[PDB]
Amino acid sequence: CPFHEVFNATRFASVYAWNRTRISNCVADYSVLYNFAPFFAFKCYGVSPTKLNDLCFTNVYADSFVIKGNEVSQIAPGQTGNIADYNYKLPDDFTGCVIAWNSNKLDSKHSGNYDYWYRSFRKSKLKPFERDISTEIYQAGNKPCKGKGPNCYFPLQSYGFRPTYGVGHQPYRVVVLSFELL
Amino acid sequence: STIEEQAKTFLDKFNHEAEDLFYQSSLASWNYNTNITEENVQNMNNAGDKWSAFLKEQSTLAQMYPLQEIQNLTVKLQLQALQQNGSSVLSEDKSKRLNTILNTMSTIYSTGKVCNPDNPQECLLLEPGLNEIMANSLDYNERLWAWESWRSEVGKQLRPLYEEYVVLKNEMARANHYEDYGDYWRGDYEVNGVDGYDYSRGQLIEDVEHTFEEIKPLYEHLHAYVRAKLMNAYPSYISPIGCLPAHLLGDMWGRFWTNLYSLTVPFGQKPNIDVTDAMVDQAWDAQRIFKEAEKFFVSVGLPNMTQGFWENSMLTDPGNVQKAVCHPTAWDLGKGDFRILMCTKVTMDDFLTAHHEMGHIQYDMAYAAQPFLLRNGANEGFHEAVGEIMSLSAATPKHLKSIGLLSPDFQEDNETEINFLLKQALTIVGTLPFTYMLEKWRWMVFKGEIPKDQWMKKWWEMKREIVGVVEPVPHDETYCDPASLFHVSNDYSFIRYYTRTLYQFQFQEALCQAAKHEGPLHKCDISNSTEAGQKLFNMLRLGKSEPWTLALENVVGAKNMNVRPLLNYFEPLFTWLKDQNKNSFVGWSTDWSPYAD
Repeated sequence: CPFHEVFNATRFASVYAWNRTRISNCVADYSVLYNFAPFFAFKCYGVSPTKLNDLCFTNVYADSFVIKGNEVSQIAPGQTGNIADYNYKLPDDFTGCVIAWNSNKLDSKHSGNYDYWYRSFRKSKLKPFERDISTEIYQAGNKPCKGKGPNCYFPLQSYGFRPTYGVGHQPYRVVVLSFELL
Repeated sequence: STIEEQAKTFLDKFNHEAEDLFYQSSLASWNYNTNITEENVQNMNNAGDKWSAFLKEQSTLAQMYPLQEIQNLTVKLQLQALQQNGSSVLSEDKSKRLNTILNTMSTIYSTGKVCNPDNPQECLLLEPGLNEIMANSLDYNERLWAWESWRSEVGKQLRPLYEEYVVLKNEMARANHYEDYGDYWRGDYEVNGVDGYDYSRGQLIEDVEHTFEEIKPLYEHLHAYVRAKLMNAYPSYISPIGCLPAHLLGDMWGRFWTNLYSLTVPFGQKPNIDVTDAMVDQAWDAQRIFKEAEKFFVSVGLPNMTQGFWENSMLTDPGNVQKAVCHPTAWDLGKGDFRILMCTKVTMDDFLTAHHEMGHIQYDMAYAAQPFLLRNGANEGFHEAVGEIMSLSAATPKHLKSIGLLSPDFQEDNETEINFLLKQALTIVGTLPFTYMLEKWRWMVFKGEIPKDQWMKKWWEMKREIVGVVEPVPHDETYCDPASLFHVSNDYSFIRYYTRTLYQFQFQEALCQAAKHEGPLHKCDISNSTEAGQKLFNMLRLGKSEPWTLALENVVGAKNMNVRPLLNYFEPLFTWLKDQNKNSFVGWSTDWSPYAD
């Protein structure tokens, strides 16, 4: 039943290497999430926000990462992008919720927060609930290579969060949840 | 394999790096322009040099993707912007030679002294004093001085630098597969690659002539009225059939005639609109003159201003301690950060200029969704035109009646309605002939059409036939009278102002049609008309992604720029200048010359 914590994890994973934490059978008192912060986005697709407490499931995962504001909507069933195509793809039959809240200070620096990486380039689009930790150089072209400088590119890409940026550019912590039944 | 268009992936890599590095360059440029210190300017220069080096290396990388194999209507434009390869194809001590030439011209223009025979130690630059002298002196002597002496101690030394600048820019442009540097400047208006929208570079010249032709009478009548109103302030110095002396035009070059307003007033007893004496009894602070500008922009539908705009823009003046450039500047820092650097002293001019800078920032927010290289005006004269149409919609006396500046009992007599409209026509008109003449002279000079030993000749010929302004003393080839202007001795394309004037009046006419305006165009404000919000935003959303002709069609409805909305703006006061000049000889004679007496 970890929810007082997964969300308030400093150094949230970046989206390319999103951190998944399993929630076993516990008190299941996640109705307290509504009393943590004014979430920018709280979108429960397969379940209803009023039916969270009474409805019961078997296993829960707390997928957490950091994205921009122009990229929170990309965390949804479908909704192509870079955060959904190459970093975090949500199945069309997603049953959990999507919880994203601004963290433009918790995760911004005036000199630049070059710590949260997102993968801009990849060969194939990610399958639902797939992780691509691998960081081998991308080809982005057709003369096989050994290092960047030609059309070959580094697959990962920093975010460059400033203590100051457009809301849609500001850092956003997203501890998505994953319900599944055996 | 991989499509040549893989430049897409390349541009995706470039855009993220460009967005981050441009933000660092702009933020460093921001905190300097508000907080000048040695460390701040050093940071700005470091960030700018890093950003320029990044553009250079990305251009070298983009050399690999030929536009011939690209077809996406947006990827090709970004590739063209990257691999334009301007001033870098030029030879090492050529672009640099010009670089030093450009710097020398900039420092001669900015740091140049002119001073009287009687006191050779009380010398003033065109910025301090010389400027004022042309705006306040209103003399014929004190104005003939500081004009010829500005062309002689500054223009003469700018002449060799400009002669080398023209040729060096000529090979710089020709190595970019152009024909001259005028063609390089017109290349911002190039539109080919778009079915239907195929604006060529020479078509810009073609249409500026075919719009100045319709600009002529409005001007000729305004020039005749100004001449008639300058023969009672300079009674024995201007012929009623000749041109206007160049030092009697309110400023150094005769660009704007707005400083001739006091001399040329339709009705001097009727005060013009000025709410500075009205919004100090309402105790407006610095914020509110912007808070009711944002209101204006949320009246038409344009969204609110971002929270990072009130908390990050210095709208309350430098603050009397740090040093702060005070030019009203809208700033699009980068990733979603739009600010305005404007030192707002409570004044009607500052109110209109705040509306101007907010129009600029609204346009920036609109095309922020576009890719980075397409984050600009669709051509040279759309962004500034949006700013000025916002200013015009703010300045209407009817707009300042929902705002409690004017009492709810006011009614501009046609008198001030001609007073204000002539005040505007001295700024708008009077620079259209000046802009067209100057940029036409530059365009010919670049293709060598104007032999060097004829430059000044042609210059002062054009001033006599196009602008209707005669030189007060004959300028042989030792002078470089155009270079005496900021945009000429600083490598700034100047036709952007002519095109921007045409665009702004087309925008105003179209937005007033969308707002269902009924009266005269100059009395029209776009406020509270959300249908004129989603008629310009259809163009504001489009940056350089779509051709500027397509953007104009989206907002105005016409493929090419039109001058009729500009004339429809001044159809009142056009009837009035036709009535006033019933005795005055409308037009001018290029033969007339002050020294010819």
